[PDB]
Amino acid sequence: PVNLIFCYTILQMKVAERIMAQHPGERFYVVLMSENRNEKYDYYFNQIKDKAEWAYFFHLPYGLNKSFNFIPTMAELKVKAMLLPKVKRIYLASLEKVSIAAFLSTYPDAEIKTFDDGTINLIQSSSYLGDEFSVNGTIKRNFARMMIGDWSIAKTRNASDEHYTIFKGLKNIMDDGRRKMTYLPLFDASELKAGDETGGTVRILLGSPDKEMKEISEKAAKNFNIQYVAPHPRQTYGLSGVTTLNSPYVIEDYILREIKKNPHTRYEIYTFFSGAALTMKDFPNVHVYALKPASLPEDYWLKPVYALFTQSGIPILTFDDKLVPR
Amino acid sequence: PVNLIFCYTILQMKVAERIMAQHPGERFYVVLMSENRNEKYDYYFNQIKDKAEWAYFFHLPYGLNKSFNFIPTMAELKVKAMLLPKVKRIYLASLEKVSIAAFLSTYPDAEIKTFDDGTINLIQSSSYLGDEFSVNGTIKRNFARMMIGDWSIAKTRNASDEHYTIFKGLKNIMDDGRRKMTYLPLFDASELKAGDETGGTVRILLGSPDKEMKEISEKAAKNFNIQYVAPHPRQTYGLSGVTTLNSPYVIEDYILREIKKNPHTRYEIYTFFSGAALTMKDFPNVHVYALKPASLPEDYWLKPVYALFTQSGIPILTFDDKLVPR
Ligand SMILES: Nc1ccn([C@@H]2O[C@H](COP(=O)(O)O)[C@@H](O)[C@H]2O)c(=O)n1
Ligand SMILES: Nc1ccn([C@@H]2O[C@H](COP(=O)(O)O)[C@@H](O)[C@H]2O)c(=O)n1
Repeated sequence: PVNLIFCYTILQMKVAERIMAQHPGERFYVVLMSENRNEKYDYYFNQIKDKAEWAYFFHLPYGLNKSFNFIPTMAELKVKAMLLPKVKRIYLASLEKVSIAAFLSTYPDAEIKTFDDGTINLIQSSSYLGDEFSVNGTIKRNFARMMIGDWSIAKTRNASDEHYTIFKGLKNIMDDGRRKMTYLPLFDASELKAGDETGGTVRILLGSPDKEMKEISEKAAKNFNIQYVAPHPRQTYGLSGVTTLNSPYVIEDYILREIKKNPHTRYEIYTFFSGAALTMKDFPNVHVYALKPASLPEDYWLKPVYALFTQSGIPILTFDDKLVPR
Repeated sequence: PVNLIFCYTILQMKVAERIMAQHPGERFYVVLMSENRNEKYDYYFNQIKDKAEWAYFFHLPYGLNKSFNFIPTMAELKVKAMLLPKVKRIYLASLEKVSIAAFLSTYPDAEIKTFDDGTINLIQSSSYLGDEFSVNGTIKRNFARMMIGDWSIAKTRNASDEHYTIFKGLKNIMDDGRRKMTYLPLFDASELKAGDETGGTVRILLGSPDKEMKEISEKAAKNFNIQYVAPHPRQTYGLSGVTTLNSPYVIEDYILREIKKNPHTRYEIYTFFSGAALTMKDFPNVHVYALKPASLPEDYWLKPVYALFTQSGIPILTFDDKLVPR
């Protein structure tokens, strides 16, 4: 049970020290946010870093703060004023209307437009009222409560007149009658000259970013005879007995480049319900399968996941991972 | 006249590229905010950085984001939940209630307390209605408008029950009847054993953080025979013909240490209206003078500055800088 202290000046750090010294029995995490760093800032930061359970120094880009902690001279006012970019329009993910609300408010005349955060935009508002999310005190209830509040603020504050979605024919939580919905297809699969699948079959597993899925992933590769794994961008551990594809690309861009080079190859993509199944479903010579390991509870994935996959015509394969050695 | 784009994922960067490519005649500044960095993130960031007029990659500390751009598994939900510190209380500068509003809202049950941002807290609410600030279209009007809105949100949203001020006997803008006001004296000048000023006189100029004040500062040093300059923590240029004090301390802490070592020395502090005049006024053997250079317009400092200095018994010296060579 901790106390937070946020500072953006040296004198504020000195106030933080006095507050901490008067509460010697309490835990403190202290964050300094500053556009300046030098031995004076460091000296006082290190003093706090010595007294606090945890301390972090965010070293910000110059000019982010349009107000003033001190009383400005006309010259300081004039410099700040004419430093400030003129902003006609802001584009951001729909939930960044929540997390960067405060910054949006400083450009009330800017036109605002949003785009999908990710597959979180595919859960419609009613689903958060589902029984799955209505046991009190559960992690699932708190998640839904958080999401209901965030979508409400994203939809009703700082009016934005347009929303870009990358998902064709799937209802968006941002489709609420307050804005224009625009389909923006990310991936051009038109110029590939794909032909009949008369070459080999290449099987790729989509890596999970979660280390706990490691054993189930290795078993999937063995079970379905998958030679390759495309690691998740946030994935940080390795799979054994599978060849890892090392590439700067995300899987969709990697696969487009492969289809063009290999227009007769059958590509099969195996995934524990990755959003990539939804962006790739209509790529030529690409065949996507979701894997549902039997050793996981049925509710390991939220119910809207299963509905979205079957609505998208993606097969869901029950995989008896416990029948696979190691 | 620019467009801003805020992204926190790779697919969002790919949406940003499509938006930019459809607006080839427009200017774009693009900000990526991410807890992850690797060759996939870098690859797509560099693509944007090549197409945008300006791009910045804020590499955030892990765990700052409590929501999800993708639909979470029960395991992802559980990990996030039990990563999250339990927060009983948050302390921040009064105007950080504005700039970190969004983060405060994620701890609605936390007790909130504030402290002064700096001398900006000494301008009372009525002064922002002064004639000085009511010419339309002026930089001074826009400043006051911004400040009226920010103080209103700091006072009336995210209720905070206490405010710490470091200034004794000066009315705080946060003294609005909604909170307890607490005087928190930063500086202990009790154990110094200062005696009669029977030694020499040491004169120190407070450096200005603004490069344009350089010539006026050098002239002050010559005019008043000031041997030393204590540079402002944000000060980044040098003064010629004056000895610069190089120290990790801010001036108040430096001066306390000097009085204790030199209990018979007279210290005189000369300043272009630094907030340090207000924190130091009652230090023993410390004599503060504000300098008002004749070559600057009378309204170079805002009127509340002059009133606060004279209310604090700090002499204001008219300095005819144009009468000083070089
Ligand atoms: N193994 C994986 C999984 C996801 N991804 C990328 O991450 C994007 C988001 O996937 P998720 O919603 O599963 O996190 C996918 O559309 C794809 O571009 C990838 O490149 N490789
Ligand atoms: N030349 C200066 C000016 C200010 N300062 C520090 O900066 C604090 C804030 O000063 P201003 O409000 O002028 O920016 C002062 O109280 C003092 O601690 C300093 O150490 N040396």
